[PDB]
Amino acid sequence: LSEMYERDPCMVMWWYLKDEVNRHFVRKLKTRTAPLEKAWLYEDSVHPHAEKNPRPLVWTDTATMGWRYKDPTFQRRWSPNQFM
Amino acid sequence: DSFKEHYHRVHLPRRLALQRYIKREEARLSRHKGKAVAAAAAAGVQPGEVAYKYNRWWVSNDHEFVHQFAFVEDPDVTREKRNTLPLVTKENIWKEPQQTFFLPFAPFVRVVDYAKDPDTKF
Amino acid sequence: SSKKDRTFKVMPVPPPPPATTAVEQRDDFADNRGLSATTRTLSPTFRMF
Amino acid sequence: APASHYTFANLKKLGLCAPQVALSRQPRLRPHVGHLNGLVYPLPYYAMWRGNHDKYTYNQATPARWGEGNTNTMYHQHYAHAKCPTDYGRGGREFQFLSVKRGKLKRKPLPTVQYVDPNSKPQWVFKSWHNPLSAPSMWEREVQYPEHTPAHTGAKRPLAVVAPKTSHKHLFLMHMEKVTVTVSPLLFGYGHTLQKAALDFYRRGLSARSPFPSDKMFLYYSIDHITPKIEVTWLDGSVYVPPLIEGVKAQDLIQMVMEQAWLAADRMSAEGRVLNPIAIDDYKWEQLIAF
Amino acid sequence: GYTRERTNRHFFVSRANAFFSRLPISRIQRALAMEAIKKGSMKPWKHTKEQIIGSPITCNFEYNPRPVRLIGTVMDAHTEETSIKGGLKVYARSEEANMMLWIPAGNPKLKYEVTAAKGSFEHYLDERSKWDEAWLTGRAR
Amino acid sequence: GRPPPVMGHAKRMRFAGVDDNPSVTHKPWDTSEPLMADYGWERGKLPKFRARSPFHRQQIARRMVTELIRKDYVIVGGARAPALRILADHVVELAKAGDTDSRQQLAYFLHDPLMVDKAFDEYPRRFRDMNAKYAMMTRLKGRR
Amino acid sequence: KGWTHNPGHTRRGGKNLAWRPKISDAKLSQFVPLALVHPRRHPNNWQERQFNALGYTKWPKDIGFYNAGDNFEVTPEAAWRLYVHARDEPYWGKLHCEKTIITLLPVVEKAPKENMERVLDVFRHYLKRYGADHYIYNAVMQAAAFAKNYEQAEQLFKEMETLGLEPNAQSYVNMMLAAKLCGLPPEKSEAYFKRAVKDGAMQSVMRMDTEFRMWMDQLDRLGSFTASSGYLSVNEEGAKPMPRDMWAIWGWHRSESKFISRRDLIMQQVRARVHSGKELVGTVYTKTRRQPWAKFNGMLRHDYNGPSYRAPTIFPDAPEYTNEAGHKAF
Amino acid sequence: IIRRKGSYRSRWGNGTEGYGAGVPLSDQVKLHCVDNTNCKHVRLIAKATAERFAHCRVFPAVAHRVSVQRFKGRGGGGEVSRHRVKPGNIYWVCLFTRRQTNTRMSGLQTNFDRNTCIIMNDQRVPLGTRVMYCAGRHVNHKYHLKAVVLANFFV
Amino acid sequence: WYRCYPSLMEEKDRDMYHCYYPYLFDHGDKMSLYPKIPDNPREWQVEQLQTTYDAIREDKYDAFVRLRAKFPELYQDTYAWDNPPPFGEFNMFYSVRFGMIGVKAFTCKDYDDLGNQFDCTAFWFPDNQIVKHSTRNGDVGTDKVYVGAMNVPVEFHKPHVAAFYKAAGVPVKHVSAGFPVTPDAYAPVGTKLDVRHFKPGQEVTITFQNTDYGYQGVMFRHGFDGGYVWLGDSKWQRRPGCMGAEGQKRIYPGHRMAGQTGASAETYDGVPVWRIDYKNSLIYLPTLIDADVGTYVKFRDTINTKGYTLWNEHRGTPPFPTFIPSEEEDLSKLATDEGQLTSPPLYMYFRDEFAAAQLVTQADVEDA
Amino acid sequence: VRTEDFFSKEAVSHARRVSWAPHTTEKKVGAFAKLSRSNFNDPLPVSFQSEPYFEEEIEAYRAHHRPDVYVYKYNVSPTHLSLR
Amino acid sequence: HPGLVPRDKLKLHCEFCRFHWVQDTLVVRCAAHPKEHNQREIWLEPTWTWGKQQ
RNA sequence: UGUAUAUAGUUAAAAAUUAAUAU
Ligand SMILES: [Zn+2]
Repeated sequence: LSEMYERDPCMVMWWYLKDEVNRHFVRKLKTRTAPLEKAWLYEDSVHPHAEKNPRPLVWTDTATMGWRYKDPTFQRRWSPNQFM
Repeated sequence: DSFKEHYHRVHLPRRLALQRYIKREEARLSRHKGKAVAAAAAAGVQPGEVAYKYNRWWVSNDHEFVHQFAFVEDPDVTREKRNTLPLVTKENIWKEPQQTFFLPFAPFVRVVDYAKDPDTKF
Repeated sequence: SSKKDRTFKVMPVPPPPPATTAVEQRDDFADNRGLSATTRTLSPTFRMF
Repeated sequence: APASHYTFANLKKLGLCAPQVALSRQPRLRPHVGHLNGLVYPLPYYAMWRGNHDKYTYNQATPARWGEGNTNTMYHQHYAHAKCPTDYGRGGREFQFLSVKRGKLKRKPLPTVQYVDPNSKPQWVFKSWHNPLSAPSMWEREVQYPEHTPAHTGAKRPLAVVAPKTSHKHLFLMHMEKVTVTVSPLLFGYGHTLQKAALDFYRRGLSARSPFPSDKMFLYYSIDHITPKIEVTWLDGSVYVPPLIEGVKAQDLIQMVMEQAWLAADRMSAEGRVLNPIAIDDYKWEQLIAF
Repeated sequence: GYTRERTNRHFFVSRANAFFSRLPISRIQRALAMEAIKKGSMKPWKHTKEQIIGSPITCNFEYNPRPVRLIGTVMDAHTEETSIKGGLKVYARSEEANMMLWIPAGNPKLKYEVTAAKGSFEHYLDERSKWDEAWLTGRAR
Repeated sequence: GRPPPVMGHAKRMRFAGVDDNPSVTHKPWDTSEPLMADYGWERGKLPKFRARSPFHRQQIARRMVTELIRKDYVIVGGARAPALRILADHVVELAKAGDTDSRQQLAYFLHDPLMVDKAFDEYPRRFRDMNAKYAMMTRLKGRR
Repeated sequence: KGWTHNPGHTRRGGKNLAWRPKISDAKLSQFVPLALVHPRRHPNNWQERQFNALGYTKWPKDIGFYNAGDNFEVTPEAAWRLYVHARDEPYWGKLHCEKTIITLLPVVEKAPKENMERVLDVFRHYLKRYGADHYIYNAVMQAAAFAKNYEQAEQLFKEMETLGLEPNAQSYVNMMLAAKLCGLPPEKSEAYFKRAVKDGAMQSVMRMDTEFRMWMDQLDRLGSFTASSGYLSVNEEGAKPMPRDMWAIWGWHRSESKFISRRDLIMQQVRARVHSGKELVGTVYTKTRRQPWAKFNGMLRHDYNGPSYRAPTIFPDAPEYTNEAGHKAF
Repeated sequence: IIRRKGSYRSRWGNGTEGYGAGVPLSDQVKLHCVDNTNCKHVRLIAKATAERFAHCRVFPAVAHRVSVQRFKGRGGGGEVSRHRVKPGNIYWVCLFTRRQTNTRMSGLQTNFDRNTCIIMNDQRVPLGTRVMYCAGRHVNHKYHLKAVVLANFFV
Repeated sequence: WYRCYPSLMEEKDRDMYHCYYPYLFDHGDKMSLYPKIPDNPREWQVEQLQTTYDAIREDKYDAFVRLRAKFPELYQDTYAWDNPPPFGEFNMFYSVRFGMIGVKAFTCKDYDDLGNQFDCTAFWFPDNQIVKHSTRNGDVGTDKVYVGAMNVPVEFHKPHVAAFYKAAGVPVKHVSAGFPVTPDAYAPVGTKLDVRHFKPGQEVTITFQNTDYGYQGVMFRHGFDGGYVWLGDSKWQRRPGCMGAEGQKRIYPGHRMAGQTGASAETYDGVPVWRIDYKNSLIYLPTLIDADVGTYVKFRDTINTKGYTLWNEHRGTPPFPTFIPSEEEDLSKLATDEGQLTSPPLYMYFRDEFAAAQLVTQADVEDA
Repeated sequence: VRTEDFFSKEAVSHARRVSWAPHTTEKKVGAFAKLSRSNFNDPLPVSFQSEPYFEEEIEAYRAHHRPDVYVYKYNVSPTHLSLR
Repeated sequence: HPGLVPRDKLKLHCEFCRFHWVQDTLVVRCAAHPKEHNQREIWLEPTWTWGKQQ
């Protein structure tokens, strides 16, 4: 992830949006990307969008816990499943 | 179109619009510093400038000389090329044939004073 | 095996407002307080009878 | 004023041969022949360590360990005083063997010497590698001004700058001439006090281990509640009392007076006192660790 | 994955054979071969016959020991004019060996002076059979 | 490099320059030769129209020349035309020269003797002042 | 069944030189940053969790506030209100009292009359508890200098000898500073510095004429609070109730951290205030050689889930929480 | 086994086409030795997987068998002054010339009548006294010449 | 690629105790040996000795700037510390001149003073002129100079093409290509380049369209073996072998295959220059290129040859912007006798024989 | 002919080196050119692989028994300033 | 350096044989007998990842 | 030559002879 950060820090962020937009909208290729091209990644604060007046995002992180790394391609094969 | 190819076919005209912005703003900062005071911090000294770095000759952790090369092309000098005519070339350059067979470097202490700055190797 | 569940999971709760009541505004599983602590903005206009 | 390259005749004499930059079968090292996509500069190898590409180059953020790209806005007791927060550069393997920028150059002028009156001609003391670290001509100023010469004390040259930093076991007579240790047994104390810290220093000095001349140390019982004093006199007669800070003990005083012994023997060597050979070498300099 | 393998831009596909009459190609090769008969590397030739055989005395200034001097019996005359080709293909029968070797005729170290009046359609056949008998009985059988 | 980049033999293509290079092989790149059985898509060869054999192709080169001389027009088809017009500029290059070497070098080539009796009489009178391009290749419109 | 025309293991696909450089991982691994610091690994959720997870407290601005340099300070007139309250306490040691005076300086230079009795009441009381020392003398002398009452600095200095106390190495600087900022020329500070060199209380390694300059050129870098030249002439403070970076360091390594849990700050102040039978004290050798590189380097249990959760040290605070002003900058 | 790869770019050709021309003389090519020895060299088979001058006898030390023609005629005692090659021995022969057009970087391309060699010992010390043939300029390298003392003159 | 990796210097340790010269901290206004002491004194961390005069630094730096003036002969190369190279002037490691379009014209064999034969292809530089100067958004390192060639009737170009040259003011040029230059290597639109822009000893890089070979099979396109002649092989004299392995099912991209065999943009990287007929605008290279006569071939410079710059001090310095012949000089007067330039000896020793080291003199021939 | 490396280090920092000009027996003109006839040694033991970090060292006489001379919560020395 | 299969097997054979945190792996490094008595705890390579060495 | 019973190590020449850009 750091060797990817040398190349472009914005790509480290774009890789993860793709993983949350492809968390439901994988089905058809038009809705797989059309959201992705709605966010604007900037490795620093200066950005051309004062003319759009981006309203701040009143949001505090919910999970104080850390991020586990779960392999894409991890298969759960049985769930807790009341019928056991 | 792949993933990484996508991110650029989306962000290629999004970085250009970003840097072309700063320059377009760089002209704005270049204005309100005309009537303003000599220079603030303002990301350096805040003309469109590049300060010089006397810190470029290093001896690395392995004890070997590492020089940083920094070239600062002047936007006013380059346009002063694309208008004027270059001078007639000196005849001692072209009428002379460039040597083919660059020969290896020979070590040498400079003069009768053994300064020489390699620290050694014997 | 089975299809992956691609539904829309609900999002986690926002943080409650700071306490500044001293009424034990912090307590979560108490009889008095409904779970949601949403004293947002022109809520005083929503004066109920 | 020599020639930095061998000549053909010079190269031919030894029996060697001229290196081909030509149609030779050899590699003719030129990586970047197909990889570097864009204008490639005649600096030979400025894009190899990156991976022999020129790809990304536009991002300013890079994974930075201590003292690298954006670390400049954190206080690291080393890189705080060892790198100007401006020149911090890119990541490790993304080093800048060549950085090309656009804009008008501003070459700020060099700094000048502080507390040095202009044109004041200084006497020059020349140092070099040759001097073994034992040499007094090694640990002191190189350019000796009349400004940095203490005259209230007799000094022929500004005092030393750097001092060896090593732990001293024993109180060997480096250059002292008389080490007196005054206490007042009228003062009393159980447990670790200054009374105990100074009196073991007497034992630790009078020890059969320390090469200190046992007959040159003088105990002195006082009366008027004199806090335990430790007074060392050097060959020039300038007495020195190591301050007995509370919590001190033997190995500190044996360390204080011995460490100061190199400074004080330096000041004696500055006034013009000839110095003697010292037997012990607390600073290991002629030693190598063997097994 | 895939690859172009054929570049047909206007810069690569276009050909200057049209505009080539601007250049006097051979009248350069004349003068090009004229600056080599002046340096002494080559001496003019105008001969179609009268050169099918002769008697060159080759002086390949090979730095190996010393210059090699081989009496020879030219049998090519590759080019028929002072141009760059040259090509004598002298037989040269060194002492016991038979070595059909052909001089490029422009080389400064590989010099040779042929003499006419022996350019006989006989003396040529004299050596051809000499090299035809040498060729055949040299296969190591 | 020192040897040619593509060694002694390789067929470039139709529509390819000569790219002269030091080689042992012999290439004409010129076709001033009259009544020649050098059919091919190279430079020194006239276009090889299709036929069963370089012999039978030569047999088609006979009855299509002896029928252009017999009656001054022949409606010839395809790659025979660019291959014939160069044989009409050769017959006149054979009929102009005149010497009894040529009049046979056409007698060997024409199926009938009266033609070689004609070609040498009208053509020196006809083309006494024209020095090249004796055959006009005008294309009819309706493809066969 | 041998002799391939194509020798070597040049792989097929992995050729991009940006995401797979042809560099042996033996020589490429030495760049993998195993001490990677800037793309920080501590989110903002924790910055407050790890605050309270030390036992630290959040005070309102008037009591104190982590300043622009993330160094907790006490606000004057909130310092004196401590000394009003805890002067009788048994655990209000010697240097506690003088530290009160030093905090009363950025007001005794601004309120030279209403706060010059607090200094003396700290003075007058300090002598009643502890006989008489230099701490209180160097401090109150420094306080009298900032009050621009130079005559009081002289009136304090001559009592050091009157009490036998040899004027400390500072007791000259407290005076040198006074004779300067009170509008008096040199030779009233010079004659003081030249006293110090002879008595050896101060040490000058240079010709005595230039050290005194290097002294004053630090004593005008430190210009008075009411002037506008120097560092003290700056009044801007970073108002912060908690430091913006709770894991900042003041050494070289993460285990040389800056903010230490109360329950370890105490077991530190213990060892620095007891016998030192392992590490020598008062010497530039420092036997305990710093090697914060050869120490442990790996994410623990508390580098992933973040700091533990200890309930904030917070007051039911019956006093009315009234907000009834905006106070700032002393 | 120096190979090439017929690809209109790598191609041996035939000689007669510049330096590094072609045909490095594969394993067994029945050379015609010319030392003053028992080797009567109507045959001396080659056994090393290459041979040439551009391929540079300088480096390889090409082992060669002796598919003997083994004498013109000899006689005496059972064991004699050893110059008389046994019918099957192996020797690092030294190739002199070729029947193939060997272009050099001077454009001179020599074609000899018979491709010959001189038997040499295991230690490159020529097993022969004199030499009854010429030898291209690929000799004079210190590799063999220091033992190939200029038995005669070159071409 | 070992011996190609330059000296490795980690960024984390390019600090004060490394700098080969006195390390200089800038304060925004002036350089100074010491770190900037932040004015808000609260901003100082505790226990961080904010240095204002360090007798160890100041004296090591006193010995530098003084001794450079005292003994200048020795410290001459240390003057690039404070006297940086100005812009222009052909910086050795920086400047990159453009290249000139060319035409393959013929081939000739040429020999040195030594008997080294070079198959020389002679390129004609018909009419090379700057047609337009480019950039990319005015960025750095993205500056390209375009060079015309072969003055041509305005008809032979399509009207949309010729309408460009007519706009630029240059006479319409048959062909034009874009060379990357460093901005200090510009010229005015309308500069007529001349062949002497190259130096007889240079090493040029040529790019052209190597001669088309049609649709050649695999035993020609690449080197494939295959097929005994009379030893079986029903129909397999030239067909490729096994495409995939067995179970990949997915013929691996690049196997190579049959193909169109070479009408592509080829490149020779470091071919040196042999002669220059600056009266004929001919430039002779000691090589054979595989292109039809008339193949427009563009000539850059070879940039670095064996880890060493091409245009360095010891080995020739180029006519920097481009060679502009003097005003007294013209070519209509002189002849091919005088218009000829030649090169140094490319090969050290006559190459038919070996180097003087391997060839042995009679002294050892008389081994005894 | 020890360790064929032969100019393998050629490097000593401005720090951690000592000074610049030696000479063997002769003088240039300066009327005082008795410098060294110096030696050519190895740099300080293994350069920075052992100790990548160094703490700031004051002049010796400023180092030993560094006196505590403060102004309002800052330590003013004849050369150093620091927030105690 | 023989990976002492568990951490607990580590023993300091020589006086100069001490412990060291070589990148999260407790190892034994000795100046004397430099590789002869060296021991290194078994653990993942210093630069592992989550897909390569779990 | 270092080293010790023989003797290393950067390199260079030569050799295995060939060059490679989709909008
Ligand atoms: Zn051990």
